[PDB]
Amino acid sequence: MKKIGVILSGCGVYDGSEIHEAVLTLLAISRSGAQAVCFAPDKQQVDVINHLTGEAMTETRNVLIEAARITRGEIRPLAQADAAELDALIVPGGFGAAKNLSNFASLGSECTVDRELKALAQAMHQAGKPLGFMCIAPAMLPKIFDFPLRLTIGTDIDTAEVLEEMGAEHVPCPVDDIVVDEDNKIVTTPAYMLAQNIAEAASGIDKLVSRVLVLA
Amino acid sequence: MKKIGVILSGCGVYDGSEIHEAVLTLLAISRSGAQAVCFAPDKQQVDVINHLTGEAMTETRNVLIEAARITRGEIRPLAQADAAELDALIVPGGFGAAKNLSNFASLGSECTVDRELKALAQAMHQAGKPLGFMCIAPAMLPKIFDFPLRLTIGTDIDTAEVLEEMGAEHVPCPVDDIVVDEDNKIVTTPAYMLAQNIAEAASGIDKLVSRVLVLAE
Repeated sequence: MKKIGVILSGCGVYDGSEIHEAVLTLLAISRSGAQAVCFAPDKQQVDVINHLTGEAMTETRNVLIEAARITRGEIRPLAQADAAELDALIVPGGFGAAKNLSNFASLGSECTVDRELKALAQAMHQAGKPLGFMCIAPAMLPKIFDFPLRLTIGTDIDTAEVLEEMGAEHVPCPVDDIVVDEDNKIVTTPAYMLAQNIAEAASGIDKLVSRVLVLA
Repeated sequence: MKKIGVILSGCGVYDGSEIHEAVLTLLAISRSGAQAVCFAPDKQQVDVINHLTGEAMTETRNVLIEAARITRGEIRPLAQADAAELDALIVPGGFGAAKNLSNFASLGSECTVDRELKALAQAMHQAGKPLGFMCIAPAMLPKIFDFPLRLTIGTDIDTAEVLEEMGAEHVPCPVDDIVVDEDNKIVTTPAYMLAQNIAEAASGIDKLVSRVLVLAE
């Protein structure tokens, strides 16, 4: 039974993990007979967004407490993740990826990544285990790995430019396909960077999870 | 495309809509070539639960603002739902169904259902449009319709008895099947009342969505 670590960043596209992407990732893992082992950093969200209006709210929420809603409570602090107990790592998207897992949303090419996440992904890569990042999550890759990688965030020219400025080789990719850095076993897919509906998002995520499991 | 109204009650199993059930419902609607039209009542949730610990929190949240998370902002107040603009209605589960869409959680067989939801369900049924309820959501049916209905919440002995006490014909049903009251076009399935994992929940939910869509066609 393969164990796939799934890293969340809250519960909702604007301040945490993209709910559809996280649930579709869990569905693909389950359908394939693998076990999803979910984590999230135990810290306060950088903000709380009203998803009906798009505006910031005057309240505070904890990343892990909120991410527990997506997993029905089956989640642990990211501090408890151990690369030796996992076969693959997948990071769904959502703005939380650029706000809580890193500060890419505010720093761009000068951002930094959550230290527990960075250490975990580096340990996974040193053991030859596959990583899967989607939507805006791939933007952290050039800050986790100090070596070039072929990746994709879809087709957005400005975002693509920022990734190239960070040293990555951006590869344009439609919503129903993936980009793989074969030598480093890193799989990326655009998901909601381009998906026009949930079925579209699911086609790319299903392909990403499948490739990650094969690599595992 | 058929317009399928999806009613949400918050964002999370313990104090709103079951997130996997709501997303799997949207996935099946979208994959089947139909259009999801989402709503939630604009009112404060009865409670806020820390899903890591299961403990009640000392904060308050709005059902609609939280349900907007599941729908990427694509949702309206339940007051704006118009039966004439919809072809079918589906209510995902989660404890929010028993707390925000009704007070089944605290009143059981003496509960009442959100007035807007009841009215919208009655209007759809009067027009011969199908309804789909899953998990604990079918517990509201005896309080929406004043005639016996064939439905299921799975196999829970206690809950089944409460439904029979409310006048329903409770039909034991596994996670991968559905129960349909054919004369009234009502489709129910257990989802997380029994699912052990998300693939199991998806199996029953896809069957319910497919039957609702056939009934709407």
